[PDB]
Amino acid sequence: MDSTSTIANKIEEYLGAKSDDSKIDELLKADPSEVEYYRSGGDGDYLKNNICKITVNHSDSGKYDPCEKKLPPYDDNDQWKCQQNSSDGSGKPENICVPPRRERLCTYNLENLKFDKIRDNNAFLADVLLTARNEGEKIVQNHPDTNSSNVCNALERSFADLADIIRGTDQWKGTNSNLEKNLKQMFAKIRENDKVLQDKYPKDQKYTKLREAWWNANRQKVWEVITCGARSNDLLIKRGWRTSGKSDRKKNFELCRKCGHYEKEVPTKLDYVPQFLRWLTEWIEDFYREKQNLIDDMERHREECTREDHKSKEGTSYCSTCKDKCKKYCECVKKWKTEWENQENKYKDLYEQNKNKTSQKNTSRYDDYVKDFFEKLEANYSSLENYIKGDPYFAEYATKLSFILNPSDANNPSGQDLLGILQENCSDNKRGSSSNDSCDNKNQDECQKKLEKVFASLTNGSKKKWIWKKSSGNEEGLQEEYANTIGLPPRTQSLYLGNLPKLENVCEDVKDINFDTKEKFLAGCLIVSFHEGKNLKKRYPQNKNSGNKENLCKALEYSFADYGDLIKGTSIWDNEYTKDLELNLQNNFGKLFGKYIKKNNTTSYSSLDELRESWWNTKKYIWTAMKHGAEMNITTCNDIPTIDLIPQYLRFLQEWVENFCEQRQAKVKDVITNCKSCKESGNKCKTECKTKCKDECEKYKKFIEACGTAGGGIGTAGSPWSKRWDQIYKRYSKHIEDAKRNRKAGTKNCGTSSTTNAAASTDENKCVQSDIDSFFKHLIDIGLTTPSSYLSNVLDDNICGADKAPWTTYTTYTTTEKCNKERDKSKSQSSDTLVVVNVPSPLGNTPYRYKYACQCKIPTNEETCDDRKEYMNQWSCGSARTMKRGYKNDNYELCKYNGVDVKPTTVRSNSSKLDGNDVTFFNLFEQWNKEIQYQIEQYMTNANISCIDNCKEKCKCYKLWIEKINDQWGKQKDNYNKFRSKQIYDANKGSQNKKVVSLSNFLFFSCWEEYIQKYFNGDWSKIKNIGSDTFEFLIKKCGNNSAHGEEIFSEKLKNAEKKCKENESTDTNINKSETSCDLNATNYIRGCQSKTYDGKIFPGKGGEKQWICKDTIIHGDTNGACIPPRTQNLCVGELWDKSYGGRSNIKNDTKELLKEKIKNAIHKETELLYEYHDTGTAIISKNDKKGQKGKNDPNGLPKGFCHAVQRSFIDYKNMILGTSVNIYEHIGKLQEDIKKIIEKGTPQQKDKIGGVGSSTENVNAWWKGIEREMWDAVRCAITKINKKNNNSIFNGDECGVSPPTGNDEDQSVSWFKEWGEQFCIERLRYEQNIREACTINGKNEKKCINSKSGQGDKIQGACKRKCEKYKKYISEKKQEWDKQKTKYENKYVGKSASDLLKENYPECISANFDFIFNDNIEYKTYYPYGDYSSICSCEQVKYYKYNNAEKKNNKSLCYEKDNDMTWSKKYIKKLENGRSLEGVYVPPRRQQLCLYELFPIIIKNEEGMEKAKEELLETLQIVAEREAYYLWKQYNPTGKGIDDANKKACCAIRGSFYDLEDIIKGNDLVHDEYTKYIDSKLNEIFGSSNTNDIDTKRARTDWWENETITNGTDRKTIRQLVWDAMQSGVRYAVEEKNENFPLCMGVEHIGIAKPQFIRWLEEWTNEFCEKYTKYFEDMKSKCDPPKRADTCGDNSNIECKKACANYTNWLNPKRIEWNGMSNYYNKIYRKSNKESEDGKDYSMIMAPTVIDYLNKRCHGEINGNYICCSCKNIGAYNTTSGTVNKKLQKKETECEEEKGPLDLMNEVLNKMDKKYSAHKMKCTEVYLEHVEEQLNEIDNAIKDYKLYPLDR
Repeated sequence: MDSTSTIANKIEEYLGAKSDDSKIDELLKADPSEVEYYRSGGDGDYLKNNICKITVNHSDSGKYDPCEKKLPPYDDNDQWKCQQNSSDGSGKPENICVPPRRERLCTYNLENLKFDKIRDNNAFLADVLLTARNEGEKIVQNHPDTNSSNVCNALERSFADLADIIRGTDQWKGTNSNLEKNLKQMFAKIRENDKVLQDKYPKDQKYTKLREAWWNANRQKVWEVITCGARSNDLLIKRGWRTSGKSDRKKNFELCRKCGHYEKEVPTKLDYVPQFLRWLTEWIEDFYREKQNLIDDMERHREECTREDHKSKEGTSYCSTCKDKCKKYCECVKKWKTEWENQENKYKDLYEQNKNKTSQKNTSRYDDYVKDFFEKLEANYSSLENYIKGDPYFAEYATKLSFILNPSDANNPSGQDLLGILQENCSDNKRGSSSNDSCDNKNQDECQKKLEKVFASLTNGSKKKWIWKKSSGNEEGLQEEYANTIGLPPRTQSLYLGNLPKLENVCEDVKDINFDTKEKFLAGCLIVSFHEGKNLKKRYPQNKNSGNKENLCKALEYSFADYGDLIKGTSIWDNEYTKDLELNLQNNFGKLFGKYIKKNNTTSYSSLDELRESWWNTKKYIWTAMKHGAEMNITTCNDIPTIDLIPQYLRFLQEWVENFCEQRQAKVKDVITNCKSCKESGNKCKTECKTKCKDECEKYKKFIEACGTAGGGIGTAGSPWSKRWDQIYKRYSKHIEDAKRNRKAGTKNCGTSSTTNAAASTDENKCVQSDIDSFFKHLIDIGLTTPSSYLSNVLDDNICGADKAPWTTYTTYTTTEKCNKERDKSKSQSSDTLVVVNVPSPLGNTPYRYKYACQCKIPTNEETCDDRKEYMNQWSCGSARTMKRGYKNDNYELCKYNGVDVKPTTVRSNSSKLDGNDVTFFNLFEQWNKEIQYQIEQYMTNANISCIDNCKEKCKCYKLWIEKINDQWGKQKDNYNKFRSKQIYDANKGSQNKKVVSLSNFLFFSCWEEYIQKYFNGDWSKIKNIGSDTFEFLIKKCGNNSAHGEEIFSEKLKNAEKKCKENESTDTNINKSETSCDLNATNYIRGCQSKTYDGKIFPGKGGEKQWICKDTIIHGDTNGACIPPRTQNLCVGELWDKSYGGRSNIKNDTKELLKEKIKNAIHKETELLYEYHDTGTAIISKNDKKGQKGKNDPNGLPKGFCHAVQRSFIDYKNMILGTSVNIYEHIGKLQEDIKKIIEKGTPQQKDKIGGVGSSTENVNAWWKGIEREMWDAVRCAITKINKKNNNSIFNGDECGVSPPTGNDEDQSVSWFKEWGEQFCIERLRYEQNIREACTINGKNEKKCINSKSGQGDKIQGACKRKCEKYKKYISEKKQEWDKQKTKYENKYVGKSASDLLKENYPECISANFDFIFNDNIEYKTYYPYGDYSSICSCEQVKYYKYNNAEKKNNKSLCYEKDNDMTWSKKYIKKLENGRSLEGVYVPPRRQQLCLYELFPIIIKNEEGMEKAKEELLETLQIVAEREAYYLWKQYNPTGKGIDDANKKACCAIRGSFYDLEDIIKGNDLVHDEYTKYIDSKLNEIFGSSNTNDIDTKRARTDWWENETITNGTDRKTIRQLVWDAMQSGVRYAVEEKNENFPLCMGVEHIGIAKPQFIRWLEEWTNEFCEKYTKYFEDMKSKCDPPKRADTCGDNSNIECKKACANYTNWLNPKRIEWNGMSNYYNKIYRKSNKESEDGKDYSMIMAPTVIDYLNKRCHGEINGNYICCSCKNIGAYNTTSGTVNKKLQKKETECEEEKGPLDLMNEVLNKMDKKYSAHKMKCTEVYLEHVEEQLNEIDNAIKDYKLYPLDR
């Protein structure tokens, strides 16, 4: 044993392992993890995520694969002249017989491997990976053999060839020789530069000895790369003996006889032998195997005798015809056999030179490694291990040699084809099943025959725990891809066939091979099926069933499907018998049915797997045998179950969930029976338990939370239900992701944003491909994206338990970790280790609704609100969300926020200033002020809308937190009272700071600062305090001057009303007396006989009035809105008159006279409006262009009198009161005559009291309550007018009992609304005219509006007459509208003109005011006719490529992207099925996204479908190009950083691309003025609206994704076209800047789009991190004390003020935004389409908390692709992992891990982290000084705004 050598077979693994001698191989192994492989489109992260999916995109695309030899395919085959010749030197026609041994490798097209920049191991191994992947694909996919036990040997041969190429030992080398010397020299020169990292001290550099170490170091990587493409049925290592072998060794892992693909270690140790000798197997073994196959396979028996009938052809005639007509002309083809059997023996005939050591006629290259065979094989003993004798397979072809004699006998005797198609419908659910399913195949060739119903025959001859364990490494388990994922059922591991190592052991009576024919094989399979049925009959009945068969039928179905998967080879689980039964099955199915395997290159069978799948699809006989086997039979309960087509993982999931549900029902029945209070769970709180019902709840909790042994039921393995469910969810989401990223599937209808696919393969209409990926793809688009939804769909109903606990919902609780093992000792590891929050679907520790019904007592009204989560909890210790800690004393009541611990440490403080706890109180209080103001504003408007639809949740979850927030405001004001009391010392010292300024004053500052921050771009712009005329609203919102901020909360809490109430209500009273109005003879009114302001009534036209805009001489400056023509022609009655200048007819009378005058005036004007709208003479009344007869409103009576009478009432009201802009007849005299002449001395008496003083402020406040006396008259008139025209049969009503609405207080807004409605109606009429003009002059001859060139197809009068009037109308209306929108926005603030107009009138939905009245000269140039330019300007919009006379500058353009916009929650979609309140925020980049080009085409293509798609595609491409160009212009030149700017710009462009894709697919979360109409019209176009909404969305998604456009350049989908357009825009920007094209954005493949909310969240996180870093660095550079003192330093205490103010102002709204984002995430994560709040799925989100998800995403460094966010030292301190290691004290490190200090996200927003705690005091005091100064400024500003009473 002392003569051990180093040959590395089985014993040199631990003794001879000298590879890892020094720390060099660890860095020598190649890890291709560098981002952006060249500029062709490679990426490191894609390769790291999966090594098996490497493509040619890692270098120049489409032009790399070995052996660039240009042999053209379809003219010749096997024609080469390369090697040598002697007589025909011109070429090499035929001088050597090259075998097809290596010529069949992936060696055909485009080995253009010459490019440079390959410098390191990352770039070095890329070509090796490409070669390995390509050779594996070529050797596996199209393999002419019958898929026998030779694919492993073929892959081994390919790997040996690759190893020889790398080592250079290969002898037959072609064009790769130039690289081989290049690798030996260039890659030597580029790898020897790092002399520090390598120990090449011996001369010279040890090139070979270092490259061999490099290859040994990366031995594994190339192994899994080359084996990536192989199928799981490889079954490597030829030794197939059952659980043993001729070379018995120790137990290491499950190498028997599989698990090499996932082994992560080399299985083939035969490559470590000296490779010089290793190369003999290439010559001999391949010929041996091929000849052994040739001699035996084509034996076609003697069935071609042509006895029954004469046959012209026999299929194979080898001896019957040819050898009878002649002797050997057709059979004597074996001549290559003294190199095989007559050319064989040129291998081992070198024994002539005996005893042969030193070779003198060879080369000297250190041949000591090959000197072994000098004596080892010639004249030495051959007594060694079994690797030479016994282990190799040398006699397996019926060998009967008698080379040895053994007289002793002490051993006992041993003891062309059809291919049908089917569309059987799977029903994997019990609900309505709104969709269907399908399958394929069926053979009708591989079967029994006929004459079914064969029965009888008999007498042919305890793992009961779920193996949820790692992969089968020793005896049992699952597959490597399925390890610890789903768990193996006991029935599945105890099924009969899985226990049989070979199929030939089916029958005990016969003990030899019996499967030689198809029927013979099927007979054994049927025997196995019958045995399984009998075994299940023995097992299940009759203990778990009450005489029925549902359990028995379920077990038979599951076992039937498991047999199907096992015989198909798609089994996901393994035992000791499996992987040998599979090998025997494959050997049988290769020996039998081998002829049908012909379709290797294109009915026949493509491969062996499809053949086996087809055989199994011939399953009715097997199912009938299984069914008849046990007791099911016939005449007791009588089709084929569809359970088998469902994937085995899903079947295992359903079985495990059914087991868990049965156990849960057993454990919850007692809980339901007992936990009732007296007879129901909710009743009496006292003695809720009858005696001790808590024991049942304790049992349930123990069952749920056990570790599999402390009370838990059968199932799992030492792990909780929660852990097992999490593993299941992870595996299921991985399957969903793989299906979505798959390329091949059947016919489906994609309708999800997170989907991409090019081709869908199927042969039948509306059929899925029946594969696992296709089945998961079909699972997608009907929901079912999560296990919760899938199980909710497939489960029966009440099997989950007596309590209805649907799997869709999620219930959260808190629990202690398993008590068997304590993490890192006990009593000091952490607090959360004992308390961890869990959130599964109804796996909670309580039976769903009995969270509070259990453990006695009933849920209080306070905690029911928390359960409903309608009003979330934010603060803890005395709050807007319940609970309080006190105490009523001096110090100190603080409103602590949830989840963050308040730190009262006063060590941060200094002397003579505020205390640390007071500063923390101030910060907490200002945050509380902001958040509570926001929440009151949000929740004050909801009211839940009733009815429809205690009285809802306004008694609970409302009117409770109102009182409790009143209490919280009282607490906060009491605490601030103590805070302000600190002026006993500092008030005189710092007069006048008040130490500090009072609470009401601070609230005033807070609201003013809130206004300034939004409307003046930051609080730092408070110097620009000129608010123009927005003060009135602002002083209304903030109170007149200071010392009234307390009143702000007083009002904001006293207005918590207007609902509940309710009460009953008081409705309904009666109308107001009295009708009368029968005196139609109202005399004549000199004012107006007819309001002919919109022309005259037919007959006769003319006299149209015009909108009196501002700057009119009669109204002075007129800063208000325009005067309506109806108001201009208003029927004043007998009050005002003309012909005498200003005449007041009613001058000496009282108001008693004018009620009759106003009454008959409104009567006549209303009766005219009833006639002014029947004839359509009013602009508001007239709709479309036919008139009011052909086109009429639906509401029973002409549209435009209810609004007209409302406007008349409003303008009469302001006529009495005094309008903002007096109209025409100087209304005021009425406003100073019955308090002067007709407003004169009424009702206040003229008798003065006191005297001159206190006499001029008691008279001017009376006329506000006298205006109500006219609405009754209006009601009487409007009811009376409709009731004379009884000529047609109808009653007098506008649209039924519907009355005119109220809220008639607003007047200028009413005028604006009237103007907007009239403008929209006129625009619709003009649009109809333009469409008519575009349809006319265009006939069947395809004429185009009579256009000639000219300068293209321009209009010259056909539709120009119709469109120029529209153009001038838009011009004048823009003139009127830019002067009204500004006034309305300044008056109301926060309400845009469009968001006011659109909802009040349906006709405004088609108008985008921003685009129509865009203020841009480029807009005027490119859109001469406004939004209808595309209809009129018919130039056939056409997106031009990057080159060949591009037209971008001459094309339509927009403005540059804004850089400092704020996140806004406006324009969020209003989801149907209300109370779906989204808390999301639109990114600035998305809300500034330019899509203005779409809108004209969107308007144009309303009619004329099948033409919209081309125009839409073109405009989308040009928009994407311009968007990429402007985003690059916004990002890249702002700092010329080569990497940061480029990567940030590319990430932003990818985000914009994904947002555009979501807009197209309809998954966008924003409905602004643009995208709302874009989505509406896209829905109208796609599907033509004749389908449903889901169908429309699916059509849109399919159109975006599939290859829809037919182009002459390959088959590029619309998504690819848009990405290419964005790339072209980036190229334009780069060329303009004269830079280099970015390394990223060169990717042709764009990844799967994450959900829009998640992308927005990641963008928000990245922006927040960058802004936080910038602002904190500014603060640390400025607010930190100077190095040369402060008083005498370079600072003036001003730049620190600026930095602190900027930081606080930026951080204040970010907390609210993050709170909203987290609130939405906590309700959206881990949800599918059917359960998420929105329709889109979120199954890819696997993270309990948003912070954890961000840590999983933001931990790394941004690269430009996929990774779009990063965090550096945010929050905590400038140090990342790692500082302290837990290994040195107690294993292991359990964080785990922090992954960047992003967990401080919640704490930093409360200004509580250490980084801000360093500068909190100075920032706070500076903020307070700023507060005082700006109150001074604002008060002075208001006093100056008073202005008027000073001088003239």
